[PDB]
Order: sequence, then structure tokens, then C-alpha cells
Amino acid sequence: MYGLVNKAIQDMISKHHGEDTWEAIKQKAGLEDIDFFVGMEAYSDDVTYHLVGAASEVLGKPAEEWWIAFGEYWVTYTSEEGYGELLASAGDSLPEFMENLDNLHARVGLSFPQLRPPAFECQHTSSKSMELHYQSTRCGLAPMVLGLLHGLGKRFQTKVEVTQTAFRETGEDHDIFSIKYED
Ligand code: HEM
Repeated sequence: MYGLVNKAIQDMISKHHGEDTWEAIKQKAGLEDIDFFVGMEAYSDDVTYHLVGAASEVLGKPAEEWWIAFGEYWVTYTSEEGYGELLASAGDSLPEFMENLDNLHARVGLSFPQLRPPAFECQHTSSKSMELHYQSTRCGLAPMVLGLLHGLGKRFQTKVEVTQTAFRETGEDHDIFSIKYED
């Protein structure tokens, strides 16, 4: 993934747990040599998965829970490190934001030429609920998606109830979530 994802993970860990801990994770992740992540440069996806795995091993929480925290953090991080206006442009409610998300990543992808973005399709079941289809070229990021949804709930001051109803990792086609939301 592009370096800014890896910077966000370093930032979250460093902010929440201090620099010393970060270094132990980075070493455990096999990344001691990498002096710093370059935000606009592409890295092997392995780098990200290893950081998350090393974070779990060092701080002893399941990786799924790290991905959730990271997903939530990403909503603030992007808003604060150069993508505040882009986020604002994608709307001011959860269902509108989710409808715009593919176009938001198309916009990111004009700037990050090698981007492999997720794909999100909404099927609205009422004015306050939807089924969300999440398609990805990657494995294991559903929990990041749960955390991102919670991040968006906070951004829009909206209560978001999310339950995963289909799983990419089993045979099923792709991850699906049922979501209810209200203000
Ligand atoms: C705020 C709501 C957002 C959500 C819910 C979201 C969702 C996701 C998800 C689930 C992924 C994981 C990749 C995959 O599924 O294959 C991802 C990747 C990524 N997103 Fe977004 N995203 C959001 C906002 C943004 C913003 C504002 C940016 C601006 C930079 C951004 C840039 C990226 C980048 C660089 C990647 C890594 C993909 C790669 O390197 O190929 N995202 N996003």
C-alpha cells in the first residue's frame, strides 16, 4: 500500500503508546532498516500486514482489533494530513459519503497512480439502513472497514450499528455488512 497508510499506523501507535513501543514493533515487523515511510511511494502490502501483526504480538491485542482501531484512526488522519477538503467533498452524511466513496478513491487515484482502491456499493433498505458491499483485491481488511464506519459515524455525529453478514475469507463472493444509522 502507499506509504501514507504505513505512516498512519506508525502515527497511531506512536501517539497512543509512545516512540519506544513503535520501535519494538517496527523491529519485530522486520522493518528496522526503513528509516521513515515515504507517503506518496508504493510499498509491498506485506509491510502493512507485518506492522499490524507485530503490533498484535508486542501489545498483545488481536490483529482484528488493531485493524479496527486503525480504520477509525484513518478517518481523522486523512482529514488532518492533507485530505480534509477531499473528505468534505464526499458529503455530510454517512449514506451519501458511502455512495461517493468509489468516486473519492477515483480522485485519490488521479494522484496515486498505482492505487488499488476498495470498491463499495450501497443497497439502501430504508432512509436509515443499508446493505454495504465491500469488494477488494486484498484479504483480511473487513475489520478495518468496521473501524472506518465507526470513524465516519463520529465524523457525522451519527450512531452507526454495523454487523458483517458475508465473509470474503470463507468462500463467499465478498464481504457484506448490514448497517443501521440515526442522528
Ligand atoms: C474516510 C473514509 C474512507 C474509507 C471508508 C476508506 C476505505 C478504504 C479501505 C477499506 C482501504 C483498504 C484497501 C482494500 O480494501 O484493498 C483503503 C485503502 C486506501 N485508501 Fe481509502 N478510505 C477512506 C478514505 C480515504 C482518503 C480521504 C484517502 C486519501 C488519501 C484514502 C486513500 C487510500 C489509500 C492511499 C489506500 C491504500 C491503497 C493502495 O495503496 O493501493 N482513503 N481505503
